Amino acid sequence: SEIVKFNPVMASGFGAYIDHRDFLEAKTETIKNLLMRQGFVVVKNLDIDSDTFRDIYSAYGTIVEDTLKLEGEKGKIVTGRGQLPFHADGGLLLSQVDQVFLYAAEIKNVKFRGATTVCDHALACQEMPAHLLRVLEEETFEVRVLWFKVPVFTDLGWVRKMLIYFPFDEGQPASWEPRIVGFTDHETQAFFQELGAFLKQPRYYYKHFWEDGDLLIMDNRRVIHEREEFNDDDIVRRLYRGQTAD
Amino acid sequence: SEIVKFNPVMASGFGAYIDHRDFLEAKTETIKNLLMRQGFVVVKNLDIDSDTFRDIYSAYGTIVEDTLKLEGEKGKIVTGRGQLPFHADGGLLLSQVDQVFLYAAEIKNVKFRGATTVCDHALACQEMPAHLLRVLEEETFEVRVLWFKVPVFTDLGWVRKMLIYFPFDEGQPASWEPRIVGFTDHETQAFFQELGAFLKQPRYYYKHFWEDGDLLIMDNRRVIHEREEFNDDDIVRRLYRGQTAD
Amino acid sequence: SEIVKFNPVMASGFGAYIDHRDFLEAKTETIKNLLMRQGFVVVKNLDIDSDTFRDIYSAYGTIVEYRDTLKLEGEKGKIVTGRGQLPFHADGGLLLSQVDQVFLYAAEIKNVKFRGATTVCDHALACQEMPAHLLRVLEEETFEVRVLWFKVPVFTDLGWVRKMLIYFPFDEGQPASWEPRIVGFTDHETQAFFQELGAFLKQPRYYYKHFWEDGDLLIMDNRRVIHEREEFNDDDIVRRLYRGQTAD
Amino acid sequence: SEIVKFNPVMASGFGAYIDHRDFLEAKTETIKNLLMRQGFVVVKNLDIDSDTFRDIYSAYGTIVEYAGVGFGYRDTLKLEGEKGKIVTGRGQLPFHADGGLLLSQVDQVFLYAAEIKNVKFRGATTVCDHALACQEMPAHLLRVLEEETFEVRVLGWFKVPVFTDLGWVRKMLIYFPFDEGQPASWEPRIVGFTDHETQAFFQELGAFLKQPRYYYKHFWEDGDLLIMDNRRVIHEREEFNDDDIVRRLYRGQTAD
Amino acid sequence: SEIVKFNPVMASGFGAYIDHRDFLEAKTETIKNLLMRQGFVVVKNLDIDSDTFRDIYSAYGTIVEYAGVGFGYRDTLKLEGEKGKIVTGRGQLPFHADGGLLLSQVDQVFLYAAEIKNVKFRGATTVCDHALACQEMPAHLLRVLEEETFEVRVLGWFKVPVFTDLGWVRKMLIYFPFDEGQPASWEPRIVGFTDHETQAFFQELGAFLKQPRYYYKHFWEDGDLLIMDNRRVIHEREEFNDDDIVRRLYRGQTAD
Amino acid sequence: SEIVKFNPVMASGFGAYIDHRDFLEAKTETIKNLLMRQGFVVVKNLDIDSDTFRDIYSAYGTIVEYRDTLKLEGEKGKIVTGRGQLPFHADGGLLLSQVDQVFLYAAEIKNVKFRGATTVCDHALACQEMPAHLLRVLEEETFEVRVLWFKVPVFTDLGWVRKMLIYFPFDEGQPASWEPRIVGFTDHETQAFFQELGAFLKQPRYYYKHFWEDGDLLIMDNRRVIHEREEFNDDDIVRRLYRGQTAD
Ligand SMILES: CC(=O)N1CCC[C@H]1C(=O)O
Ligand SMILES: CC(=O)N1CCC[C@H]1C(=O)O
Ligand SMILES: CC(=O)N1CCC[C@H]1C(=O)O
Ligand SMILES: CC(=O)N1CCC[C@H]1C(=O)O
Ligand SMILES: O=C(O)CCC(=O)C(=O)O
Ligand SMILES: O=C(O)CCC(=O)C(=O)O
Ligand SMILES: O=C(O)CCC(=O)C(=O)O
Ligand SMILES: O=C(O)CCC(=O)C(=O)O
Ligand SMILES: O=C(O)CCC(=O)C(=O)O
Ligand SMILES: O=C(O)CCC(=O)C(=O)O
Ligand SMILES: [Fe+3]
Ligand SMILES: [Fe+3]
Ligand SMILES: [Fe+3]
Ligand SMILES: [Fe+3]
Ligand SMILES: [Fe+3]
Ligand SMILES: [Fe+3]
Repeated sequence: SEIVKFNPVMASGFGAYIDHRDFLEAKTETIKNLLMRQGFVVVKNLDIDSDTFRDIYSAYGTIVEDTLKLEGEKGKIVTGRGQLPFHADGGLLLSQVDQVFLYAAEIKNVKFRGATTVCDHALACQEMPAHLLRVLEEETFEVRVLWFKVPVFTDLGWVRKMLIYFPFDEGQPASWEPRIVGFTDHETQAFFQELGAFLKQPRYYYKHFWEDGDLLIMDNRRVIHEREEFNDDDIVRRLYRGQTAD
Repeated sequence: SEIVKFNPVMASGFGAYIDHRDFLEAKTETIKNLLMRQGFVVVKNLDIDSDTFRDIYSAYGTIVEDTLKLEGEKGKIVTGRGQLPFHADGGLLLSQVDQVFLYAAEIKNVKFRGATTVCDHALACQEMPAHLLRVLEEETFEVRVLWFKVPVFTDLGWVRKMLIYFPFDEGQPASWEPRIVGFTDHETQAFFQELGAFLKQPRYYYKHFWEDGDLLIMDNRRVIHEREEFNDDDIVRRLYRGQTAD
Repeated sequence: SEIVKFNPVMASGFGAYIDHRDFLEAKTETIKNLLMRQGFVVVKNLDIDSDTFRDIYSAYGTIVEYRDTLKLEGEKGKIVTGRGQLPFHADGGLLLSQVDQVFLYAAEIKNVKFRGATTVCDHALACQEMPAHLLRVLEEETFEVRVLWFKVPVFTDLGWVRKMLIYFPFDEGQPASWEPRIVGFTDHETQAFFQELGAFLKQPRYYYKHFWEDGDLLIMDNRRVIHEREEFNDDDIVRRLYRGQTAD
Repeated sequence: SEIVKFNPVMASGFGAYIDHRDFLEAKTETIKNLLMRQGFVVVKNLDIDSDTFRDIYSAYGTIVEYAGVGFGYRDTLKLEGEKGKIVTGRGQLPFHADGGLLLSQVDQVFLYAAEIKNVKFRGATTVCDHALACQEMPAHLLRVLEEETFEVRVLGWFKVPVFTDLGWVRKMLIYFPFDEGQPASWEPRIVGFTDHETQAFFQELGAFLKQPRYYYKHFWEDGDLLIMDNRRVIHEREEFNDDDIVRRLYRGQTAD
Repeated sequence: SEIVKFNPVMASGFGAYIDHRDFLEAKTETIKNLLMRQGFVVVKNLDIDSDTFRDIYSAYGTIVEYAGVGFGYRDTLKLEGEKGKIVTGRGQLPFHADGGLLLSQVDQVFLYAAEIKNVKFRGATTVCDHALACQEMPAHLLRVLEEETFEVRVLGWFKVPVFTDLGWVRKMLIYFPFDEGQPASWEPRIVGFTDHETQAFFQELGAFLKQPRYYYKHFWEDGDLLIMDNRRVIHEREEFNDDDIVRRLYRGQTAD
Repeated sequence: SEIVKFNPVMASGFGAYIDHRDFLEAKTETIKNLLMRQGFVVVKNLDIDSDTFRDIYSAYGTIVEYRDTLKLEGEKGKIVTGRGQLPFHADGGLLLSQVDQVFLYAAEIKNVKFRGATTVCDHALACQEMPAHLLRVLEEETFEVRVLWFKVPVFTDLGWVRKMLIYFPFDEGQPASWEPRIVGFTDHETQAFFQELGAFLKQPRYYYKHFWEDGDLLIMDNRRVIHEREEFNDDDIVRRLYRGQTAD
């Protein structure tokens, strides 16, 4: 049972900053293990190509289809230039995703836009006002792709894996749209605005501003994530994405 | 994915008090799941016999040998009347134990002795002074039965499962004896006294005083536990113990 | 002196969730005592009519009238009994009537899941922790109210608590039953004070939102907390509450 | 409602240090009210005599006489460290609240320092925030306090109700065992607990109650006034068994 | 070493409220020392004139003159809400620290209230505990402050070093953008950041810095004295654009 | 003005773990600055001799002498250079010598894993949070020391910190190099004050224990922290430290 050296990202002890030499010396299982309790791994100054990226992520499990190039294409949604709001990977196409990997191939002209952000949902659900948690636990959430049930919590024991799909902000091209059964439009919009503000408080929320060579690894059962908008044509933001499951 | 109603035991949110009707209505997997994150389940006023006890615990996995009667026998250690200090189940006989169940068959003349106590090791290891954690992570711990290595941490991802065997207090009949390699007798005694006091602080530590019909369930990977002495001949303290693993 | 079993509502330990059987088996004095230090009591799954509701509340003291039980049913073209917001207040400072305990029971709730909340604020904890420039206004300045001008004292030292009597301004678009002013403050200043104080008191440490379901009973100790009703201006909503008020 | 200026004594916001001039200008009702939520009031540099002390304390309610009936004469108890005594003696008075129930209840306790010499780290009067302590204690300690019968005898056994629910607080009455070597006027027991259990309970509870979050130690100086709301706190006197110590306090008690 | 009595302003223990008599009896060095760790000193009910104000502040170091050189005459700046001006005007002064570097550095800033009328909730001078805020902020905000080049122009671009490490504190110099509608004497930019990014950064940082844990608002009354250790805090003036408001402060600056 | 990368040692954010390469690449002024607000710096995995150690420390100011580098090697029948406890203190108040920075380097450590620690106390945080009856003695009472009687002031207001000079009593059985007393206090009272204050300062919030390994460098800002050496009275122990002291 090996140990990797790390520093916490959040003040709560969640998250893991890992030095690139330490990351590469470490076995796949050590990082895979650490991700379950830390939710996310941040590695800076890693110099790899797309093939080496594939070799790193494919050791963590079976690949969920292989590498998605998120390069900010004008006219697209997921591989486009706008917001991708709070979600977990996999549950809209109904494939299990355990680990999500994001590598920065090229970042130019962007310093305070285009963040990938990460939320500690288990701590947030534990600390949130009773009225927010009640809706999440007892109500039926449905999603349509731009109507089917997406279960909010799936009890894996060690965590209640969260699957949720937030509404896109006004003015951002929407890839999905949520609804809550028995809730009106006014109510669902209010709920998400309020839950969203709770989840974005700095105790649970990490914003990653990308740089060349960054690697962001997320345990898809332990956190939910978001992309912030980067709708300025001068921005080059090319990320590579890999996805594994067991 | 079902939900059981519960209240936290500790101020930190750890532990689960579950009402006996709620416990019995709940599926085995719901309780098994909750134990992974809550460490322990406390149920009061349950009226079962030893056969029903067996039927409840055996649904959680394969039985580790079947039911041990801990009835306070004068002349014995584990089934005796004195202290059993901080330990996890299974690692001295080298059998995997995932869940430990304790049911109070009969408690008479005891109100502030004979506690089974439970420690939140993952929170404690996270918050403990660096000098205590360093010994636990880097040094070799050995145990002899009254010399072999017992690994302190076994990384399961969701938790670092702890296996440790504290020294018995002076005057208590010892079933095991620990040692730390490269540490003298003075050092090892000092280490355990200091770590023991850290672990027994109320943020991480729950003491259960037994009553007829209590059921204590422990996830053996998430917590370590102890029995406090009950060396008064007037005390009747009969517990039934079951152990499961997957 | 007996004990009811309860769970706290707030992370601070304020509030009391009480099981319906535990509530009904408890003596009146036991709940009435609990309310002084816990502020509010939430009971779910009760199935009582208006007479039984009256029997429960009237045992806590002398009935304060408006005419005992007020039916808040969301009647259109009305205020208190209307469909809009009732901003932060304590009961009984507009009429000169002492109100110690306020009782709210849900007789019928339909088509509403995230609107029409009755909310509750732990004002003693909030006043103890608020920035000094907000507290200073509350403690030393004169607050007046017009019923839609008279002095309403913010604090009344009862010892165990400084009872709060305050009447917040209604949001724009919500029909006002009252209107506050602070003497020596301009209209800009009063609006800014209340907006900032409102946001402070709405922080989750001090603030509980109760979304109503059939059979819920909310009891508030009126000296210990202040409260608010959020708007429910959708015509599909049925929200019928029974209201009782007591004092000694 | 009138307001007095004060600073909190505890980090939790409990307690009230009040400047002497602010205390003297204050109405009796202002301090009496504050005491309910702050538990205790500490005033330094008050130069009063026993008559003036009496006029200050007697305004707060009916005088509870110290203890074939009473006529209002036994008002001010002089705790002057008299050898051969307990309450007015020189040893420890462990955790308790004053008075009893019904007519012998005490709401406010007043302690003024007439003369203190040769003592800098013994003889403290200490004060415990019991309501916050009971809210935060491990449940195994709280359960004993809430569900068991505590009995006391004078140095035959009588029940002392731990909690009396006044609503605003659960008024506490408890009598901790005197430490070994200290002369005892009382002895506690818990029904159904053995001597070992009771000794262990009180030791652990004591340690919990003495944590700085809930506990204030008052080291006496001439002119100090310590007022306690007896329903809100419990208190203790630490030992002063050194013959060179002069420690004379005046004690006053009131109730409504 | 001499000690002054004070109460903390913030819940974190930062800030110092000092009674006027205690301040007046205090040696200059006692307050100057306290200011380094408490950031700011608040004194109420001081009835002094501008000459006496000058004698108080000039004892703390060398007078920094307000701003073809200086001869010690431009000492006390009268901020009297003069229309058509910015610093001595009636609008917002957003987050900044006084002075600059080297010879134009300021260690202590003094603000005394000569006359305040018709204002109860506008025109505050506000104060931010930047060292605690920088220690607790999300790392994405701290990284910008630590690694990017901040430039400012007067209303051509010049670099303002965010942190100057004095050891005991990282002395902060920053100039936040004036809010829309408020007359600006300065404009910031961040090198390599766009206008959108810079606007978004300052908005988020501003909100973080204005949280009550780090932020104190001072609403002025006649006789108030606000002293700031300029290396330890940053400050702001909120707008007072109402013609009925009289708000006249005297400003003094010193350095070692 | 440059930046060294560091991690805090304490949960409060006090202390600085600095990687050996980062330490050696940093300017002296950068570490010296960091020490004022962080109290202490811990560097592991250095491999330097005594001359290099001297070069590193002497750049921080004027060398304070005892004779520059003190070899603390555990010589028997000695005190400071001995094998026993050195209780809580700051350097340089027994001789009248200003000491700003103290440097400790591990040249050789054998057979010791849980003894002989150099411990460090965050006294400014501790004094800000201590019970008022402990602080009162420290602030208003006269403390005297006998070197094995003269006044040593507890606090010296430097502005940024109140520098602490205090000399705790040695535990029974440990050879005393000094002896404290408080004027106006009896022997019972002084012993009780220190035992209770010692336990307060040893709480994990304020207290770090450094167990020594070959190549460790511990630097302390002597105005900002106080320190202690715990006993190492086992004859099998090799514990050889180099010690440097600077001031301005
Ligand atoms: C890969 C993945 O699972 N994605 C892409 C973004 C949203 C989410 C989805 O299911 O659409
Ligand atoms: C069942 C079990 O695993 N036990 C019994 C007590 C100690 C531990 C052991 O391995 O000895
Ligand atoms: C005044 C009072 O009630 N006293 C005196 C000391 C303890 C307590 C008692 O013995 O009852
Ligand atoms: C005194 C001082 O340095 N001032 C005046 C206002 C802002 C700042 C400046 O403009 O530099
Ligand atoms: O581009 C990003 O920052 C994240 C995209 C993402 O979340 C996804 O592809 O699932
Ligand atoms: O008897 C008890 O309280 C616990 C015994 C125990 O821990 C065991 O048998 O493993
Ligand atoms: O929520 C409600 O409708 C009750 C609000 C209220 O305060 C009242 O009617 O006086
Ligand atoms: O002497 C004291 O310190 C207080 C004595 C006391 O508590 C009492 O008489 O009840
Ligand atoms: O007028 C104020 O409130 C302070 C003005 C100020 O900060 C300045 O002149 O630097
Ligand atoms: O830990 C050590 O040996 C150094 C202790 C010390 O303070 C000294 O030698 O002055
Ligand atoms: Fe995604
Ligand atoms: Fe066991
Ligand atoms: Fe109301
Ligand atoms: Fe007493
Ligand atoms: Fe300024
Ligand atoms: Fe030393």
